[PDB]
Amino acid sequence: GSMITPSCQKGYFPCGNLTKCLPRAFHCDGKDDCGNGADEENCG
Ligand SMILES: [Ca+2]
Repeated sequence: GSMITPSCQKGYFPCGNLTKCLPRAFHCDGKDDCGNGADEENCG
């Protein structure tokens, strides 16, 4: 049993597993926003 949850609010979202939070505009901007390989998703 493993039910992990995020640690961010509003349009912002947690950097996958990291403790970083990206803006809502991150949604398909043009390039990486996090740097770990998580925010890249949600854009193909
Ligand atoms: Ca991105």
